[PDB]
Amino acid sequence: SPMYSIITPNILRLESEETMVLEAHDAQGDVPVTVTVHDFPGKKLVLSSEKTVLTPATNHMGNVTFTIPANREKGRNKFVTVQATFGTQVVEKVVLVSLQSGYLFIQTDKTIYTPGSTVLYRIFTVNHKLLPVGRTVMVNIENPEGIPVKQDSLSSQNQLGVLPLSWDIPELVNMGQWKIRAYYENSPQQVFSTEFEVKEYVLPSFEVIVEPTEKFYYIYNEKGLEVTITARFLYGKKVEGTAFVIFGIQDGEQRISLPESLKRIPIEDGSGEVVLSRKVLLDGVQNPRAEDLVGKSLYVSATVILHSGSDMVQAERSGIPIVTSPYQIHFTKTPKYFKPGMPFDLMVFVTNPDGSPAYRVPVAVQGEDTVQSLTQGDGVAKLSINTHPSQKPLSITVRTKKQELSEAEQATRTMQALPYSTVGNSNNYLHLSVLRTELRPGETLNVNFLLRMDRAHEAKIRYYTYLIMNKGRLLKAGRQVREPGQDLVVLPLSITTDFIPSFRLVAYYTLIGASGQREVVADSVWVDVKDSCVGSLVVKSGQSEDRQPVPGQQMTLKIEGDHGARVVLVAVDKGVFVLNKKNKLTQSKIWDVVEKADIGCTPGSGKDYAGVFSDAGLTFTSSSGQQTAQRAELQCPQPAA
Amino acid sequence: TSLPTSNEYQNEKLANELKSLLDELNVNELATGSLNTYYKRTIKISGQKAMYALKSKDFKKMSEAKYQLQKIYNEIDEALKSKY
Amino acid sequence: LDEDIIAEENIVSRSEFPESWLWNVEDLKEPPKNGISTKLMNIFLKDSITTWEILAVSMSDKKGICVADPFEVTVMQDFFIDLRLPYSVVRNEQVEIRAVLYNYRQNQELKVRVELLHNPAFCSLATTKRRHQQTVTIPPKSSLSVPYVIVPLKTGLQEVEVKAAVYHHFISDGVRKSLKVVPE
Amino acid sequence: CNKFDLKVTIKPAPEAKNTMILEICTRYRGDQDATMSILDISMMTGFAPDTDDLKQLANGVDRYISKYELDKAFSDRNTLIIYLDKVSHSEDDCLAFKVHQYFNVELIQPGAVKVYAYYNLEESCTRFYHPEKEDGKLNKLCRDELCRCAEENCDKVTLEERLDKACEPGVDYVYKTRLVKVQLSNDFDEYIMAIEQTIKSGSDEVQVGQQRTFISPIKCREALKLEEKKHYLMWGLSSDFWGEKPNLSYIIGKDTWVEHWPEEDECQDEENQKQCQDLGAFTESMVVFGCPN
Repeated sequence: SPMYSIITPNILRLESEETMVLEAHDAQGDVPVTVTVHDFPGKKLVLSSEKTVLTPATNHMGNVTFTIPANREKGRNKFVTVQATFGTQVVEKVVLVSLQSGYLFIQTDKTIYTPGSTVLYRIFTVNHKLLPVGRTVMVNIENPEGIPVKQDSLSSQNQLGVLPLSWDIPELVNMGQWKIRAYYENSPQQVFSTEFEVKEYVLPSFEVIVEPTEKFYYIYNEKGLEVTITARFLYGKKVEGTAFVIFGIQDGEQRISLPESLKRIPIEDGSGEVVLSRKVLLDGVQNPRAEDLVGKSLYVSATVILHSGSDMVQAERSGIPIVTSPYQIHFTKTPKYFKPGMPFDLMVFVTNPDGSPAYRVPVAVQGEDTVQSLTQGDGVAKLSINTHPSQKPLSITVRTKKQELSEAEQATRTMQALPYSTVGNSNNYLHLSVLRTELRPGETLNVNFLLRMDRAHEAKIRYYTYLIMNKGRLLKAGRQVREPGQDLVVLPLSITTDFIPSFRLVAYYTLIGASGQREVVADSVWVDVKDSCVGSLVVKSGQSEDRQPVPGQQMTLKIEGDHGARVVLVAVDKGVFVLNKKNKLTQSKIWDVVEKADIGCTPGSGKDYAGVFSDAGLTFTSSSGQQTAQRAELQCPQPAA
Repeated sequence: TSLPTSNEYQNEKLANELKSLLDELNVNELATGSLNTYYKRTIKISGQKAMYALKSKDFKKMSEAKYQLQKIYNEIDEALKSKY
Repeated sequence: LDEDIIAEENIVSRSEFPESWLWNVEDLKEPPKNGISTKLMNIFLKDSITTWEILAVSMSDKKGICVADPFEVTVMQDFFIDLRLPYSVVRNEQVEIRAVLYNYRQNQELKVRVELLHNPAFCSLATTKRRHQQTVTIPPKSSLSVPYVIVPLKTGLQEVEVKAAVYHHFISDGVRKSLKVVPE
Repeated sequence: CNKFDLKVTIKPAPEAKNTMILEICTRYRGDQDATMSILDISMMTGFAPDTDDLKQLANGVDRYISKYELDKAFSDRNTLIIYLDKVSHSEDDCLAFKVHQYFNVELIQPGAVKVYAYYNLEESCTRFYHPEKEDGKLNKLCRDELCRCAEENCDKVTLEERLDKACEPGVDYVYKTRLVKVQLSNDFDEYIMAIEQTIKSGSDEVQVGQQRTFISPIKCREALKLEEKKHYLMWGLSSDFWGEKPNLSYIIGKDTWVEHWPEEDECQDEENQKQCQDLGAFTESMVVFGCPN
């Protein structure tokens, strides 16, 4: 009995290419297929042009490339209807679409301007693949009470995705945090914003940096919070002066200063030592069961003065956590579903209090004493447990195990993983065990394909069908062949830069078995690719070797980047950043925009065959009617903890 | 007369080398006009070094200076070439 | 004008202190090699004595956007002046600007004749005819502060200028900063 | 000011001949005593604190000065900060230290003190000091809103010097005059002057016998020493005006000329004799010829 399957992204997008996988399972000879999208509900025939045939050459696997226009069509999600007709047979599914065009990033020359100093800004404009596209953009400049004081409307057509711009700050105007907002003329709701402060300032001639010996304070730490103050001119040179330091406690957004913690220390040879004592910190509140102070944060303001009296600088390290344990423990990179009997790969996430990944930290589970595993440079630890073939929820609890910490000082956390719920409770499973390290484009990743089923229908399974999500779109969809008696097959996955920052892998097979029942068994896995520019960009020095240049002197600048690329330059007196270092552009900031835009909401797997598919950004609709829970929510499941 | 002593010879070479430059200083100073302010700011300080150095008849000051002025002269040429 | 020192006639001050610059656009059209086009850029540093931070973003339709790492460049000097003017003074009120003289020479004290240039638009010990100089000594690896008290005399944008020269060396700096004068 | 008070007493000491005592008095205008606060002082060109004193202070509590500043040789210490643990909201907190001039100079700029609490700098106060200048205040000349600088000054003088320096470019008037009144005030001494002839008329349309007030910094009322009923004479610049036509004023400055005419009952005395016949070969040299061109 032939079966045709349709596989698409969970949520489509306007004015961009999407892809969907056509498959002919168990059919003979060439099968011609026509695919058509219609507005919903009714008929507009928004895209029909595409036709294709599934040759026995290419194991009946199809390629769908299409671009949905943006015709004259709210608050209620709009959809579309993908209709794929193999020969005469006609399968179709009802999916969600978004007006979200892509992304927008804004760059300002400085982080902070004075009244009457012009602000330069660039709007980088791109699609969901972070490729430069050309649309029309609107750009507002709100003052600090939110009122647009200027807008323009600009097109990025033939501008290689880069819109230069400026705005002359008026002479009198409110100081405060201004904002630049921009959206695609197609989709007003997805707005983009960067800020910039407007203040009156002269630039400072050094930077000041405050630092706790620990990234947190331990409540039972008799020594109190120790802090090293550091000053050095912008031209790199050490500072002499005296510096006033003072502390406080934060609760939520609420801030209490400890007036008594005020200390005046000498800043000698660019550095100084100073401390909040446990006593002041408690008196300062009022000696409540110290335990009470748990969860709140500390902060230190330092203010240096040069001995010349010429120039002052403030600076503050904020929200240092008050904690009973140094480390935190997270299961949000570990799936929430295992396969009974099969080894479960645990991705424990171990953050310092602040939020930073903690390196080389040991972890293990409740039960077994011998099992240990450190944390690679990504604050990640790979532990694998062999599970029992029992239809019982598997509760795991992990716990730190650092020598030199007391068992009370160690940190734990618990999660609950449910078994994969098969079809007709047949006990047929698929596992993808993937060696887990820092993957890098070029490196080759092995995907262990492990088959779990009674040899009865084992000979039947001939092939695995695999797919790759990335930046929420299909990046590849292929087949992995299998021969009877095999439970393990290994997939050579070349890893190119197109995989960054992270890609999803969903493999599924299908068969008839038990009692004439049409089945689908599957598995989804998330893997970080070590983030970094997709091409490259570097700006080193021109003169291979040299002494410091001199005011007004010629210097040669070297730029190593992708052929034909456009570079946009700016150099900024680092003295600015001592007044404001916020709202700068980072590539890391972009990767962060791209992940929060993932349509896949789970680290791995599915509750059922049909979950694996909706968890990664996907839908599976087959002739035999086995489709996936249709998706009609734009965002992922509102966090339920 | 005969020949000069060691000091005597070296000292008089440096000097004339030095002079050799101070001669066509003014020509240089004048090419700075077109050039970015660093050139002017530079040559003027280098010029004096020389003239004092030259009149001071002391080897150090004279060579040290010999070189200062040499450099900036070269940084002028390099400059005027990227401009035709 | 024949001493072991540089002349105010010959001091060309620093004056160009942007807070951001090189807001330029370059294109990697060069012959790729090992996949990496390389452009050599000729830039002229601005007068400020600080550390510049250069940020590049690249946009390619093949490979996309790319926030290059920051890349630092430090312009400095062994001796120079820091003219620390405040944001704004009020015409006809008397204040005291400070010229901070930095000597970052390893091991020897510096003797400087530093000098606040005369400006008709200010009321300073400096006249059309008489100059205003002290002669001072800075230890090595440190700073000497030099008070100049003045009185702004005309609203709008006025300009303070200091020059100093070290003796026996032929080192000299001069800064020309400008401050907002506002009426009461 | 308002947030801080600042009284800076620069007195000479009893018992060198130059050395004196600087006294600084501050109070905070508020309900509580201020916290940690800065005194940012500067020396008068030629002075620097007596060290033995400065230590004394830093040994004190409520006060401290950084080693860094102590170690330097008094000579190298022309600015200096004194940190304070507090300043009373109640009464004035004062102190002082002998300073010594080690350096001989003419035109000694004024030192100044500054105060503030470490937290906020814009709420400062800032008092100058100086041995002669009343308030450590430079010498200016301001009418209503317009100010102009008045820190300037004031062998034989030949019957020919005079013929020269006068028929210069600038000069937009010359006069004989008769010092009539002398109104002495805080700032500026008016020397109301009659115009006993317009030896070189100009922009200011003055009918002789008409008065016009001439002004000079309280700082020179000593050096010019003009006295009522005398009869001096002079030429100043076209710029030196004050206000608008025809209710102007004239300003006595550098490029302004002033030169006694020794009364005619003192033209007899055998010492004024050459001059009352050169002055006499000048006006007469002028009225008639007036100028070369």
